[PDB]
Amino acid sequence: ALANSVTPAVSVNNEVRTLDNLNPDVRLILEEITRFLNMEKLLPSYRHTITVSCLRAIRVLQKNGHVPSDPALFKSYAEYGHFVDIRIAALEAVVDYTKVDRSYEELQWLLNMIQNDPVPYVRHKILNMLTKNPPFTKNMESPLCNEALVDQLWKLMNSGTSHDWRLRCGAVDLYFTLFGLSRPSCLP
Amino acid sequence: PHTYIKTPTYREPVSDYQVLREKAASQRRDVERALTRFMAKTGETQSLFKDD
Repeated sequence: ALANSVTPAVSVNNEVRTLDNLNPDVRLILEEITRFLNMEKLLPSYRHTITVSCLRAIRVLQKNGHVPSDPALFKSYAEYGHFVDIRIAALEAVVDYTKVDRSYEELQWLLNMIQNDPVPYVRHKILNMLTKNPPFTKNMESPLCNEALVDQLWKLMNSGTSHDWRLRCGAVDLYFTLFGLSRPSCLP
Repeated sequence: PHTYIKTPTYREPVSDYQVLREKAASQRRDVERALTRFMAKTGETQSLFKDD
C-alpha cells in the first residue's frame, strides 16, 4: 500500500536525485521501508514476505524519479545464498531495470545467470521474467539488437540449455519474443 | 482541618487507551530505530544513496 501511493516525481532539468531534493512524502515512505527491511534482517518473517515487499517498493521508488536508478542492491539480493523468493523478487527488479535503462551489462549479467546458476528453477524463472517483460520487442529499435546478442541467444537455444528441456523452451520463447518467427532483422 | 486531618488517598492511574496505545507504539518504534541504527553503525553497511 505504501508502494501504491508513489506518483512520479517532478524532476527539473534532469536534476540528479539526491537526498536533499527528495519529496517530503517519499522521505516518510523511504524511512518506513528502511525500518522494515532492516528489522527483517534481525527478526525475519515467514518467507521473507517483507523483504519481497520492500524490494518491490524500492523498485517502485526507482521507477519514478525518487531513488537513483542503481541495480546494485537487487544484484546483491539475487546472489545464491538467499531465499528463493528474495532471489526472484530481486531478479524481477533487475529485469525491469534492464528494460527501462537499456543496460547491456545487466542483460549480460542475466544471461550469464541463466547459463550457470545452481538452482534450475531460478534459471527458468529468469527466462520467464525476461519473456514477460522483454528488454525490447521485434518492433523496437534498441541499442541491444546486435549480431552478438542474436548469436548468444541462438547459442543458448542450440547448445547451453541442452540439459533441462524447460530452459530450451524458455530460450525459444525468449527468441520468439525478441526477434520473431523470421530472420532476426538487426543482422547482415 | 490542618489541626487534626489526614487524607490517605492513592494515585490516579492512567486508563486512557489512546495515550497508552501512543506510548507503547512510540516506545516500540524508538527502541527498534535505536537498535537498527546501532547494528548498522557497528557492522558492514549498505546505502540507497551515495555515501549515506
